[PDB]
Amino acid sequence: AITNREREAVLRIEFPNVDVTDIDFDLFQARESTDKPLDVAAAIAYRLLLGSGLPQKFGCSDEVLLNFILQCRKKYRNVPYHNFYHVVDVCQTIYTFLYRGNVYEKLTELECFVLLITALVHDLDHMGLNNSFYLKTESPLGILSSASGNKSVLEVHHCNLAVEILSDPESDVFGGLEGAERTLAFRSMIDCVLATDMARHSEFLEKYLELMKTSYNVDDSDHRQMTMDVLMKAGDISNVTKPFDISRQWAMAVTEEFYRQGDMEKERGVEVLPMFDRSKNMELAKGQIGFIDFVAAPFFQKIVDACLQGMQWTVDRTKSNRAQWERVL
Ligand SMILES: COc1ccc(C2=NN(C3CCCCCC3)C(=O)[C@@H]3CC=CC[C@H]23)cc1OCCN1CCNC1=O
Ligand SMILES: [Mg+2]
Ligand SMILES: [Zn+2]
Repeated sequence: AITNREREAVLRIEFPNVDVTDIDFDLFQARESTDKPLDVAAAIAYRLLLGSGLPQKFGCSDEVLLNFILQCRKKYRNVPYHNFYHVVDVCQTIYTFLYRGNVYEKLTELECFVLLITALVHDLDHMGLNNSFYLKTESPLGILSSASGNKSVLEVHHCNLAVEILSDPESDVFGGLEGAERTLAFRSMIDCVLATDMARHSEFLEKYLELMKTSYNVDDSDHRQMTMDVLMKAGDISNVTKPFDISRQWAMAVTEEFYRQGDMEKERGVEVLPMFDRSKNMELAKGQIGFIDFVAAPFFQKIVDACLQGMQWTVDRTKSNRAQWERVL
């Protein structure tokens, strides 16, 4: 259970002059303009969610929401990219897709609450190593994945820890729900987290696009779940949709993390993909262009054109940053 001093250090932070709901919100500046960035990161998620009125509508008390955010924070490690700031960023970004991009019309209010909560658990206990690393090294989590027949090594791990956090009534943000609602909350959270495995990127993307070939049915379960998976995925790959100074800082962080994995693979005598090679060097600009061309740009263009017209800015900023990385060359 959380200490009173730990809760007070977060509770006391407010943002009257910095709008945490804006598409231009700068998390790097929020971290850099305080001596307690992990407390400010937790307060951003706390104030964003209480500010929405969503937890209150689903019987999640302020204290339970805070206990939950701090329990999540405790399970994030000191790695360059997959740290607590990434999930706070994903939470904030998804909030913009829902309420600035109008995707809230495509989901129920409960599903919006579930998605924002899911953003905070989606990478619990990441060590800055991808799924492939655990399998190539025969690490315990890889062995567990292989034996249990689940190829999403880390995503299943993230689900286990999410369920553990929520098993404590004092951090159960779904504790105010009952019956079908409570079942939907756990089921949707788990499916959203499992949808973040990038080995399944094209699978989830094309499954969504095909269900959207026939008129979107907001009355349908599969339709809303696929929208939730697509929005979780969109937040995960949203660093390319931000202002350049921000998008560049995310690129630096992911590069440093990837390079540390590559150094660990070199030390262990396992295969190193060029993207993870520290000593060998690739231009940051080349890496981001590749990521945009083969992953981010087709994903956002396709989801915007099929249904998410309000998220058109994601397509525009991706091109703006892509053209900026071309100039950096
Ligand atoms: C800010 O830039 C990036 C942010 C996140 C990612 C992710 N990639 N993937 C894979 C990596 C393999 C190749 C394509 C498929 C995506 C993941 O599974 C990560 C975890 C989940 C979601 C996306 C994350 C990648 C980025 O730049 C890549 C370009 N590179 C890599 C090194 N530098 C650089 O610019
Ligand atoms: Mg992940
Ligand atoms: Zn993530």
